Amino acid sequence: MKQLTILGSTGSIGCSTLDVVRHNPEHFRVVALVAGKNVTRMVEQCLEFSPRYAVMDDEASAKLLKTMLQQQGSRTEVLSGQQAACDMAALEDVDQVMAAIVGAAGLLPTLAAIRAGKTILLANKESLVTCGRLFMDAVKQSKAQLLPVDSEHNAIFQSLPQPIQHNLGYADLEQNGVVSILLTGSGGPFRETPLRDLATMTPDQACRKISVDSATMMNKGLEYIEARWLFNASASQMEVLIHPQSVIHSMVRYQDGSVLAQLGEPDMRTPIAHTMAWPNRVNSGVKPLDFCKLSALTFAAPDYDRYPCLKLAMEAFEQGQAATTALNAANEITVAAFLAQQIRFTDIAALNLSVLEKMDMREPQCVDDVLSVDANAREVARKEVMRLA
Amino acid sequence: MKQLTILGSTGSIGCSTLDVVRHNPEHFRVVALVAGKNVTRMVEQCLEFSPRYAVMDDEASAKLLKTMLQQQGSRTEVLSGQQAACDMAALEDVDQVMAAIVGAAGLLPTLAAIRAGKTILLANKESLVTCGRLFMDAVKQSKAQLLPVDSEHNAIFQSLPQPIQHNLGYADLEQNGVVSILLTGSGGPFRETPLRDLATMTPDQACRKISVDSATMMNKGLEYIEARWLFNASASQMEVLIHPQSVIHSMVRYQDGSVLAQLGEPDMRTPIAHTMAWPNRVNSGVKPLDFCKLSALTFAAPDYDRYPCLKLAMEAFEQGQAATTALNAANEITVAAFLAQQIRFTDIAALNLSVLEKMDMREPQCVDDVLSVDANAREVARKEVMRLA
Repeated sequence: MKQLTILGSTGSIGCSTLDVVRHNPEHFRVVALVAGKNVTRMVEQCLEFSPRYAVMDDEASAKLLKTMLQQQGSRTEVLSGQQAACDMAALEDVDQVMAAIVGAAGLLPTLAAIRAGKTILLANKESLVTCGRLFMDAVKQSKAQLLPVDSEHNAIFQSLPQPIQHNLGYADLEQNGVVSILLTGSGGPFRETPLRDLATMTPDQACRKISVDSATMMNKGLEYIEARWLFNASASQMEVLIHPQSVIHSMVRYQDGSVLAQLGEPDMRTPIAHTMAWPNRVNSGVKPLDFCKLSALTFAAPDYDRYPCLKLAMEAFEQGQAATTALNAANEITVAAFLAQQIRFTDIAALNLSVLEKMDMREPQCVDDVLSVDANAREVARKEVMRLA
Repeated sequence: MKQLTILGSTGSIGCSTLDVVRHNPEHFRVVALVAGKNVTRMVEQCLEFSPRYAVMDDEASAKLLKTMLQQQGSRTEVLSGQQAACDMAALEDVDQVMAAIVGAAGLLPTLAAIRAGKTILLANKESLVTCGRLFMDAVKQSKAQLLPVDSEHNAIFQSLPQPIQHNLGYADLEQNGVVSILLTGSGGPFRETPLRDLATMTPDQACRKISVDSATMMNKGLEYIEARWLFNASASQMEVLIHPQSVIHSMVRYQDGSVLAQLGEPDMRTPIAHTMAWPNRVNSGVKPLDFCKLSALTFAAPDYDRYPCLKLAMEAFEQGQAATTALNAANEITVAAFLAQQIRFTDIAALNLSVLEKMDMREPQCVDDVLSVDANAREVARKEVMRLA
């Protein structure tokens, strides 16, 4: 009977998890829930699963919720603030912790779950891009079990050998017959748009923020950074590959030539159920992949001239977490600029490049250091945007 | 240091195995070689790996070998006959046994390696088609580790979860989150030939025997029977899927929706190196899969009207090992008739059907019972071919 704490229970990943806990009440139980300001959906969840605790971003949302729960007669104790969350991630009787809260708001709570040696269902890939060294070091000491929920990373994990799975982040690929890890990506919507046509591409053509990252492939570059930390992989053990149909979520290449891959519907309940029942399986309610109703599957090598963000990310890794933390921040600024129609589509990569170019510093050593680089990065970015508008 | 006995060392798999032992002399050592009448290649292998023993089918070949080894001054002791083969398979200090001797000649040698609790690299699929029950029962008792080498079964094995890999044949798919096994096949050369045209197809159009089994898909049907035994799979946990390019060797479907598959080049050294190194890996010298130099990957369900042999094999499974053993025997006769231009391509499935229909009996209970049905089946078959020629 696995008892958990969900960090970010109101967003989509948070609800999908609850979907799995719903149809598998014999395997899971929710002890605590942590959300931001959506008191509404929280009450709903506090009434269904009735955990022991519930945490909100502030006292306002907490007082409001507390009251609504009073009316329904929910025994659920309500708390608020960042510390509360971390205390929920570290709860003594909690087995697994779904880290679904993204952004800086998720760092401490996730790190706390790690330092307590809990099984971590990592649904906030972001963190490894900024706190890669810290988190991975903290895993080593506490021996916490990281379990990537992200679709591509969930697939790489399902394709790795057992001894590497039970010692994620601090295991030798090489020594276990792993030659390299194959990170796959659709290639974005401008995959075939002739080069001298990217500058004219508009937001409507790229169709929220991820779409853009998919278009520039900054998204794959970030997953590139996350992978190297998560699986302790060198640049020579990584492969980025374009796969448009996206049936194959990602693959792993072995010494004897075998390649292992994970396929399935795009539904997030599959990779979410996988990590929750590991090393076993449960029903996620996801539709069985129909191999007869699929687009032919194809592959192609990414072109750096078409995807400058991939190169930048790969270079930023060799430059340190200061560079990755800054590459991430700046990107959120330029992308946003692109959507508000303040820069050309092609300026995303150019401005993300400048920020880094014009940014000296030193490797962080803790969350606060990371937040500091993030702050400067955005600044230098906002300033760069203006320099073009 | 793994020491092995290779059964059928002169054929293709035999040489491929030796290729893997050759470039991994720190992991593998050959203790005994067993071949048929190819003295020539046997001598060459005995001089390279210099095993302790060497067995040949008869004394004539053994005498000639004993002599040629003398000249080169080979310490290799030469033996003859089937019993010797079995003694080599059960050799006390032998860790793995490559069962690569196909046909009836391989049953006892393999069975002997099994009764001794050896790790068995099963390279002759016929076994499970005729002696499925016996072999799998023997595995339970002696706790022998079966490790399928056949490309497709090897693919399924790498895609299964660890607790099932270490208890093959006697593990519950269901209890381990496995929904079903996806057996893949090219679909043959007549995959797209209109139905009313299969009767006119010739041996040249089908391009040895496997080509034909591939064309009629009897080959997948046999692999279907082998899978059910090897993985303790029911009819509802099986899926036959056509995949023309054959990059995906075979897959496995899980409860949470995930599908794991193995992909690679058609080179047998990959699956052979896999089994030999399991649960670890080694280099096999096989070229790394180049995802950028592949044909689009497609899938389609098999149509029983185009591939009658598939249905027959599935039906023959529910009828018993007498029927699978008979189906296998009859098929070798008819296919041979087809090549010799005695029957239409379309008479393969027709005569294979007739035989089983005109054949009553009872489930075997030992290698001798199986050999008996195999003998009758052939006969009832040779007689059917004649009825048409």
